[PDB]
Amino acid sequence: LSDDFKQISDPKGYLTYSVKYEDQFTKKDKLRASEADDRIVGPTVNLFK
Amino acid sequence: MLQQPTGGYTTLEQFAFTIRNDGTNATPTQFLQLLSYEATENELVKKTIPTPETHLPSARNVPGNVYIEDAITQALFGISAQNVNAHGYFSRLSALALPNTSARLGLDGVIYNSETINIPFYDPAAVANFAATYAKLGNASTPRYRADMIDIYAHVGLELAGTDAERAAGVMPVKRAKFDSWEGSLISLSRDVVNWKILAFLIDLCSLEGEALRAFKTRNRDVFRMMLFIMSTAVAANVVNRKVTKRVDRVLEYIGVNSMRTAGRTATITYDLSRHEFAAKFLQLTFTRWNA
Amino acid sequence: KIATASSARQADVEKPADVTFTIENV
Amino acid sequence: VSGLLMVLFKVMTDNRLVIVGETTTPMSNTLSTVVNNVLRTTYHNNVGVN
Amino acid sequence: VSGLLMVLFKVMTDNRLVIVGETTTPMSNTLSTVVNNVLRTTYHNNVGVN
Amino acid sequence: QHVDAESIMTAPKGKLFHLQFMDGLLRPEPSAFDPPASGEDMRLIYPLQPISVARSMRAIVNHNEVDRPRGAVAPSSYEMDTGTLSRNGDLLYSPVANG
Amino acid sequence: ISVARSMRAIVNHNEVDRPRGAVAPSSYEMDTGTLSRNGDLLYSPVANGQVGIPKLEVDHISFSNVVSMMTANIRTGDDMAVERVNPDDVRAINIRNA
Repeated sequence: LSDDFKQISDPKGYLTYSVKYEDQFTKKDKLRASEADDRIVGPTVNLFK
Repeated sequence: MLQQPTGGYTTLEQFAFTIRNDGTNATPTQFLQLLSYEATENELVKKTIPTPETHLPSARNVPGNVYIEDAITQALFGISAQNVNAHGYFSRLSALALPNTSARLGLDGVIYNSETINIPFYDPAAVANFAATYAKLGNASTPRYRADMIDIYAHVGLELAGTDAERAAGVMPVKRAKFDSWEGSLISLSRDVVNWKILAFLIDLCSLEGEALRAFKTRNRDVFRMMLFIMSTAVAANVVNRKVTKRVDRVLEYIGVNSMRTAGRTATITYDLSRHEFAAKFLQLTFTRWNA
Repeated sequence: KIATASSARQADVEKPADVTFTIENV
Repeated sequence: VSGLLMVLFKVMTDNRLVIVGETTTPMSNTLSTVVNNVLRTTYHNNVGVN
Repeated sequence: VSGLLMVLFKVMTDNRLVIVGETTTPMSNTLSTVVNNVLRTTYHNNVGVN
Repeated sequence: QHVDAESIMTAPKGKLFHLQFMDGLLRPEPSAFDPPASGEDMRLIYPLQPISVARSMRAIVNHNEVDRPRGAVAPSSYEMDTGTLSRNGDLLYSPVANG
Repeated sequence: ISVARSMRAIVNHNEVDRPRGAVAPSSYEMDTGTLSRNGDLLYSPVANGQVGIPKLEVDHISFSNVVSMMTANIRTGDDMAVERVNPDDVRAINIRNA
């Protein structure tokens, strides 16, 4: 067959969120999500910390 | 869109203003009833308020949803409010001031550049009337347009501690307010106030005319008095407690006399010079509308 | 195998207050 | 402007065709309720940010 | 009796002034429901007995 | 970077200038006993148009542990819609009004 | 004698019945009521209408209480400093007038 397409998994998009942090701001309190909720919500929370 | 009630938006139970009194809900008037005054040798004598400048900030287009209500209530009442004179928010306000602008001011207190339908929003004519004056808050800092931060507070005192005879006279003795109080009563009072949807009160104050607005002034006088009280504590030269018969009586001194105090304190919210310029301009505009 | 008594009491963990250099709000 | 063409061009010729990656089917009891409202039985291990 | 004075005295002159220690904000889903009823969003890591 | 006035008045037409702009919103209050600053902080270069157009969220920090900082920006709702495929298979945002 | 006793015999009797003489902790050990209007500690209200009795006012020990505390250390380290400036000429100084 002709290689008309390019099979891929977990596709990368055209736009992505860049983020600049001010590193002196951290909440004194520490969240403790369940491991699964961290597996799901985690990359997000780590990015928008 | 919410059609404006003939009595103004404030007649709606959606915009009731209320404050906790030792943690229980109460109308502002029944807090003000707790207030007691001790006059002193000095006398406040209100001057004519200078007429506000006609120059609105240019209505430049800006990214995002300006949250104008939170900006105003914070700058007046919020603890240690910041960036109160950043110009963009009022650029959007003056954008609202235009005759047929696409921007709409939601009941949320947000302004949306799009016609984003799902959120209910105030009638555009009323907000045009509102922005036409309160965009001028956008020149609170600009040197040509700065409000007198001192004499204006006399009006504050007159509308707060003033007896009806003291008010008609246009002069009152400088007063020291006091009231039975819970700890942190002033901060909690300011928290209760800063959550007020004052945009309903101001859109009504600007848009309403004739008998309906005059009835509106008689009706909401306690709310305006309360906002005035939070501001007065923000400028009170000194604030303390007296321990009479187990009860503690908070004592703010003195009403109606700004002290230009800038450093914060445990007792009360405290304006930085920027917040003073802002509050001053707000008072100028708001009293100019209030007395007509 | 002989029975035994024992005891415990809740410990103090009163550290003198820490000096964080990080701030938590604007 | 030259760059815009390359975005346009590179997007004109994206021939990627998605295949499912590693997935996960959390039990509802291990997820905090809002996440359960948002999840739909299963998800790719590489959820990106949102 | 001498000892009581020292309790009284030592308590007369306690100048400790609390600063918040390390805290924790468990998600409600990781707490058994009664503890969730008792907890108030967050707590010091060193909860003592009660 | 540090732009001299002369460079802005002599950069060749068609060369891309690269300017930097502070978002000083995340700047903590001065210490109450920090020494007064006698002189002023002045600034000359300003944008003519909105710049922060790629901005999605701004100032992810608290102000008094409830109040939002003035000028902080929550993400637009569309970032989170994930609606549905259309009858033909086009992507769509979810319906606004029910009808 | 057992006046300091709070709980006694934390073991089952027939996996339901309490052993005779076992003692559950008094309710006050667990009240954690509220600060009063002036800021005194208080047990929670008993009947719905009545106000809560202050914890110091009664003899019961209570092991949960609401303690006010600063969120972080008070001593930030920005200690105050000042510009003392001396009198220009010692002879010209005005000792007089109070």
